[PDB]
Amino acid sequence: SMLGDVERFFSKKALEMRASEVRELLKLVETSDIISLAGGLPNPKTFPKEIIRDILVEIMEKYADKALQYGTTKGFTPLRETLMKWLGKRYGISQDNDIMITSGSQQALDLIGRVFLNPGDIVVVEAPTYLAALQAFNFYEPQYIQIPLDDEGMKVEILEEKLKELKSQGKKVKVVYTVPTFQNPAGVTMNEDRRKYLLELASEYDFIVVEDDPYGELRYSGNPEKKIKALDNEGRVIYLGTFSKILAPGFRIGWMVGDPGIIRKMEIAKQSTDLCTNVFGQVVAWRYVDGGYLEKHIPEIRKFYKPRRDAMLEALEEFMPEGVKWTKPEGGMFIWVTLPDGIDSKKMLERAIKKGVAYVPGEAFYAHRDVKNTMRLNFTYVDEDKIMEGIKRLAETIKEELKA
Amino acid sequence: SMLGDVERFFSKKALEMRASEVRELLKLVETSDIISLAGGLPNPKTFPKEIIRDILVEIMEKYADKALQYGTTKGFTPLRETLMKWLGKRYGISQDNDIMITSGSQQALDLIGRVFLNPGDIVVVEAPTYLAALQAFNFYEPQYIQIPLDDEGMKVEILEEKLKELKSQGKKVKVVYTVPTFQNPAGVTMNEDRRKYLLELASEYDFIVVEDDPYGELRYSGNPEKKIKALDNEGRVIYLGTFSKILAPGFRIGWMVGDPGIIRKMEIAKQSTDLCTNVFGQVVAWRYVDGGYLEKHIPEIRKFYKPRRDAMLEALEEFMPEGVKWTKPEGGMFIWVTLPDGIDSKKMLERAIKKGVAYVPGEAFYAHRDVKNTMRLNFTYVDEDKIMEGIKRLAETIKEELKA
Ligand SMILES: Cc1ncc(COP(=O)(O)O)c(CN)c1O
Ligand SMILES: Cc1ncc(COP(=O)(O)O)c(CN)c1O
Ligand SMILES: Nc1ccccc1C(=O)C[C@H](N)C(=O)O
Ligand SMILES: Nc1ccccc1C(=O)C[C@H](N)C(=O)O
Ligand SMILES: O=C(O)c1cc(O)c2ccccc2n1
Ligand SMILES: O=C(O)c1cc(O)c2ccccc2n1
Repeated sequence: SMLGDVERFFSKKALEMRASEVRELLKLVETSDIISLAGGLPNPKTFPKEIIRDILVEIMEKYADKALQYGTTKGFTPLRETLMKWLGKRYGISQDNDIMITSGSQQALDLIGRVFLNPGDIVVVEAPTYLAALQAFNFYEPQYIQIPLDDEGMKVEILEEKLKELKSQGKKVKVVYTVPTFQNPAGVTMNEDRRKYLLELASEYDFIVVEDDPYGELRYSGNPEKKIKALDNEGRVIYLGTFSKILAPGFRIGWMVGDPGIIRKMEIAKQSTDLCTNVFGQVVAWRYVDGGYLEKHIPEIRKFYKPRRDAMLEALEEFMPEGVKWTKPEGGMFIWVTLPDGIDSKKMLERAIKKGVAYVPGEAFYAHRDVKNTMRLNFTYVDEDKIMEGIKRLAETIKEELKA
Repeated sequence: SMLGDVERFFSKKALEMRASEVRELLKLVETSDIISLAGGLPNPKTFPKEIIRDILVEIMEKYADKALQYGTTKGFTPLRETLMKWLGKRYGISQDNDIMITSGSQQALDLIGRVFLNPGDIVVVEAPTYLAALQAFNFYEPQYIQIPLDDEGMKVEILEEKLKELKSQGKKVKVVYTVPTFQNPAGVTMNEDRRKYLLELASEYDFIVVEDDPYGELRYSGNPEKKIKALDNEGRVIYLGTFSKILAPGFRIGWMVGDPGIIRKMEIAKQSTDLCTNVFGQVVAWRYVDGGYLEKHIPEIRKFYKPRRDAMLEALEEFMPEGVKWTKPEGGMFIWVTLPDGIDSKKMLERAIKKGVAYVPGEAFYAHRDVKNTMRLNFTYVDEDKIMEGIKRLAETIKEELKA
């Protein structure tokens, strides 16, 4: 810096901000010849570019001043209205909720931390959970409680046990943060009984549930789950969705659905961070949904990703040594791998990269960073030939790591 | 709320957030047939729509996957390169700076608070200053020092006095926030001597200067000022600009230019708030600049707003009673009026609205909310006939208020 010790100006929170040896390594990987399974990018082959083009023409013809002018903090009214109808009809979400549009789902998480979290408040997360929710929440200095997943999602029984111990210490949970369908990073889905069980606990222990669902329409097998938000008679769930995986990430449009008193506060919080989410992208999204394009396109997304998931699953089964394990997602973008014999996947990344493959080490997906033998693999955005090849290079990497 | 006392969940900061009685009133006024001079919107007649339409076609033809995919947190590289070349050539801003793209300049204000402000840190603002900068900064609990304006902008001599008193109390300013050209809300511009004086003080007292410049290209008379950032040999100025007034607000693209060490921290801070500013809009803004459209369009903006400023100034001169004073901006969107005889402009708004005109009371533009006889008038966004008739209704309101 040209100010020398520039840190002399930084806030306490800025002084704690660092980022991040592995994320920086993976940036560089993403630009080389290596087969990277490490990214969380949807495949641009799934962007509906013909529909987008017609919508932009329509906007410049009919909606130009609306698309181009400042919008309200709450969002573009027709998008808010069309989303609530879509969510009501498609998922059974109650029309008693209000809705705010956000600058992607990530912004919704920062706003949840601003609006709910005092330093020290306790936040429950899955172990693993979505890394950038931890990063959003960390600015507000929560304490975390981690609840492990299994193949049917959050072990809610362990949450009840941790809630009872917290009670015995005179403490309680403010927010339970869940990514219950095709989790990023785990791929697994919380079963129906556990969603209802979670809501019983939310009532009994008086907490808010944040249900963050980017991946739900990316279903390749099985039957649609019930949104936790659909089961929410008390108004304790805040539902987050986003256009990122179902339209394209580049518009940065998301939504938050929940109790009107919560929504009002969230609106006031957002107002000073950005004025409004980009209205042009909101107009695009409104046409995308209201003109029936969203519904028609989702089947093409699913058709595109399904074989990529299947390819990756098939290569894992054929190439991996005993007893590596992996999840078997019904949808979404990710497969989550556990290594045997206490291998540390973060240290093993060097070896993988030398063999031409990359993945994200799972450690940072844990609030307490205490699990070291996991990896997140992405099947949406590397060439399908390179999925088979990447999995083979990974499998050989693990073989070598396992000997002396 | 469905949760009863929903408050029980809110953070300390969220408990201290409230909607404004005046802003809510003004919203309702905008939807009515009153002549409102209270808004801060640019005129959609100045949005370059035919150019925007050509850019949108070109993006779908050649840049679709870039415009639609997630982008890096720092911003779209070509936009960042083009902006630095533009700011270098046009303003003489040094190429030793870095740049980050933001979701409007408003987001840059929130990021400045996150990155520099601990509770209690001292921020200097002009009196008046831009309301939503106070709102952004307020989440971080600064103490403010207010420095009055005159017709040549911040009275930097009063700043020196206040810096000396602070020093005598063993205290320091961390940030000086300035909107030095065609101020929102005052309309005035800091002269050249004061820009250099401010930088001498920044050096002597070791603070950072935030130079927030949405309005610079909206010049109607006079000669271009020197950017404070263009005089910045020490790397102490963070320069903010935005496409909102020179393209259209709806894309929500802004930029922050300053010392590389500062910009790296800001990038890390931003990452978890929104991932990236919407890339689609960043592609549009890149073509808008790089293809020469910004430069050709700026003269049309000026040509459009100039007569509107002039009509408002003529009407003020003809209709206003003795004792009323107003600024005489060389550019921008706003004229700032001061009432005689201790009239309270917030209590007078009631009477103004009954007479068919609205304005924003100046009180909220003061950190300490301690000046009550001021008003911000906008001339960009209602029509020229309505400016004359609005100023007349305002003048008659002031006359009535002056009795008995
Ligand atoms: C669980 C989770 N939540 C939120 C997000 C943020 O996505 P966006 O901001 O693009 O809506 C992601 C990334 N798609 C995610 O995986
Ligand atoms: C002084 C000032 N700074 C920042 C902004 C926010 O602008 P935007 O977020 O649209 O760049 C405005 C409104 N144009 C303003 O008047
Ligand atoms: N490359 C990305 C781009 C955008 C959003 C996420 C990613 C990811 O890396 C995966 C997961 N979203 C994460 O936090 O790790
Ligand atoms: N946050 C506000 C609330 C009310 C009135 C003004 C403001 C502002 O910050 C000025 C802005 N240019 C406007 O649009 O009025
Ligand atoms: O996105 C990130 O900022 C990121 C991603 C990772 O995979 C990490 C792994 C270990 C430590 C920090 C990490 N940070
Ligand atoms: O004096 C006020 O009550 C006042 C006036 C305003 O213009 C406001 C604008 C935005 C937010 C709060 C506000 N409060």
